[PDB]
Amino acid sequence: MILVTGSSGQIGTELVPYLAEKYGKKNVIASDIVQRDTGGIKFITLDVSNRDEIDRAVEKYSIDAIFHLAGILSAKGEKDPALAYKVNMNGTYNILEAAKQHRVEKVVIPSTIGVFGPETPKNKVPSITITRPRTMYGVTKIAAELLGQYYYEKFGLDVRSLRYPGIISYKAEPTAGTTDYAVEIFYYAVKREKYKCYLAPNRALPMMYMPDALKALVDLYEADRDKLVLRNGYNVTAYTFTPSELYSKIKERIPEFEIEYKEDFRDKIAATWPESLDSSEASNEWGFSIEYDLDRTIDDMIDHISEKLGI
Amino acid sequence: MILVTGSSGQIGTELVPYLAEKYGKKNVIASDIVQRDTGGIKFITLDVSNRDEIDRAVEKYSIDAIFHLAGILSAKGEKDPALAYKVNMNGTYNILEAAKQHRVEKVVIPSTIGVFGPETPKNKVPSITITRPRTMYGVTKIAAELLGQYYYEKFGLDVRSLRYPGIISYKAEPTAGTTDYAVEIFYYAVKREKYKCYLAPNRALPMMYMPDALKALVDLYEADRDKLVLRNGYNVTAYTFTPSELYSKIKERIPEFEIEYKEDFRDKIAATWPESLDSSEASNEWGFSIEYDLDRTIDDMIDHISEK
Ligand SMILES: NC(=O)c1ccc[n+]([C@@H]2O[C@H](COP(=O)([O-])OP(=O)(O)OC[C@H]3O[C@@H](n4cnc5c(N)ncnc54)[C@H](O)[C@@H]3O)[C@@H](O)[C@H]2O)c1
Ligand SMILES: NC(=O)c1ccc[n+]([C@@H]2O[C@H](COP(=O)([O-])OP(=O)(O)OC[C@H]3O[C@@H](n4cnc5c(N)ncnc54)[C@H](O)[C@@H]3O)[C@@H](O)[C@H]2O)c1
Repeated sequence: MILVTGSSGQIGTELVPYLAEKYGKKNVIASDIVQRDTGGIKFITLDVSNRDEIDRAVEKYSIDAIFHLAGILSAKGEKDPALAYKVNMNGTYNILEAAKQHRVEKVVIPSTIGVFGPETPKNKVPSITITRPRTMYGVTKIAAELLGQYYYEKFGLDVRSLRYPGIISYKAEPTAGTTDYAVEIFYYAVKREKYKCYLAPNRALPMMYMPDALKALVDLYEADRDKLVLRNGYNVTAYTFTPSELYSKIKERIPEFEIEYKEDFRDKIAATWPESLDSSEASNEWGFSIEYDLDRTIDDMIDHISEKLGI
Repeated sequence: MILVTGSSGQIGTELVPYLAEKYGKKNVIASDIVQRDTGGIKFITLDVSNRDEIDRAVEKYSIDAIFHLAGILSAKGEKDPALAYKVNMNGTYNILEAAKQHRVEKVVIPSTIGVFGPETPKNKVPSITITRPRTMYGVTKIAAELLGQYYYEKFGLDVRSLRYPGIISYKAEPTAGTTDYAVEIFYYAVKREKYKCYLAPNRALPMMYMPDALKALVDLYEADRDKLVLRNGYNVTAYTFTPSELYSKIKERIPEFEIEYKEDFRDKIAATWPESLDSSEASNEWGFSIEYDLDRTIDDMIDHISEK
């Protein structure tokens, strides 16, 4: 039995049916504080900041694995750091301790490039590097990785984690992160409208398409234990680009659309992060691989967003 | 008005009178969940894990600065990680939130070499380095440094911190800490008794004497917030030695001294930390300096422990 927390978000909306198709709708339990249609898959209300709720869910459903997605992202976290701390820090601790106290075999946590800071090298950064995040989100996430590793080394609890770069998708709309523009821009492109970008035109960041993000999280989940040396904090990425570069590439398909740059607080967050990641450890230790390069995700996004908007 | 949490500990026992001496007795307030003699200075019971208590104290005593010493150390943290997380993680968060809410203009947190892990270079480690701690204590402490820097960059709360190595002292009794062997060994030596050390004979670690530890904490506290760039995570040390090295030096003064090694979980903790630290940043930014080398610390300890 697999429990997914924070399943109503950008990733969860697709991870739940992804897990269901692979292991059976019957073996997956979706959960969040906000319910959304999960197409037949069981959904339960679960606030991760409430230890009692986690215990009850794990007990009732004899949970064997937890994909812990629940959390307040980078941007939203800066608007309410107290909320981010409660949900991300105490919530992750609750999940780890609950898993340990019960018979949960594995816990998989999606960390982020948000664990990096100004001192972190900007190009092809490895997994073991300087981690001095400057956002509440980042502090709770590096803490989660360390707590995760500690629960394995101390209690033998199989906790694994990877660091996601910006995730691009079309099924569920991102709203609380810093890399959200990479999705928003497609809507404006397909409608031939002028997109107002909140990141600087040359703000380079690592990114990846949802299909690969889902595959990576599940591949890490299924990875052989004997090769998991790093175990927590695996850098994962597909490509790096700036807003002006993505605009230009989309332009190659849709010439009648434009962009303007009006940077806000999110650009300041992005400035503290690295431009590209080295994902060699993930590939060497559990076979991480990318199937969608930039061109392929751009064309796939245009196709699906165009159908969604009735274009 | 300066508030000190965890004032009854090894550091607090000495920092309080140190503060009263420099800033006046009526300007210091001691606090802890366990009371000890404060030689007149006001003392109040305060559980840092209870946010409401912190708020009342800061409000009632018009606290302007906080030296946050309360916490669970490395060894005890491994014996009870849940307690370490509760008082260290939640406690420090409570202090920061309370400081941010009210009118607190300065908060000083004593971090530790415990924030380092196996990947951290072993020699002359600079402050900006790999920090992947493997103890619950270490996890809570690197989080403390990060939350601190965050509150400063986000809310302007003047939070500063330095990373203490093992601290040697005679005032307070040792508490079986990972580096407390450096204190216990003196009790046994002065009695000419064979000491049973729990760290490996060649387990090198950075250390420093209490007088310098106190001076460093206050020098950091008195620094002009404009001069501080690193601000949090300042590596600080006086010297590096191994148990066999300290034993040898002590034996030069007390030749009948004997020692045997029975390593335990604390040696495994120590093995994950660096051997020596580069403290250039502390010296360049707020003038960090050492006045007690290893010899003076050894002779001074022997003198005091003999007296009791
Ligand atoms: N999307 C990305 O580009 C990206 C990148 C790196 C890391 N991540 C990580 O992936 C996870 C989810 O990402 P996402 O993009 O789907 O986020 P999202 O903002 O789309 O969804 C987050 C979900 O968390 C839920 N939630 C908030 N508080 C909760 C609580 N107390 N209990 C249970 N649920 C709660 C929300 O209701 C929401 O459905 C997070 O841990 C995030 O840090 C995402
Ligand atoms: N002593 C060292 O060598 C050393 C080295 C590096 C960092 N530090 C840091 O210095 C600080 C204190 O060190 P120490 O050696 O004096 O520790 P200590 O163990 O001697 O004292 C800690 C104090 O914390 C108190 N305490 C525990 N829970 C509390 C709570 N909920 N509310 C208030 N007080 C509580 C204890 O009762 C105790 O008096 C800690 O933050 C520690 O991590 C110490």
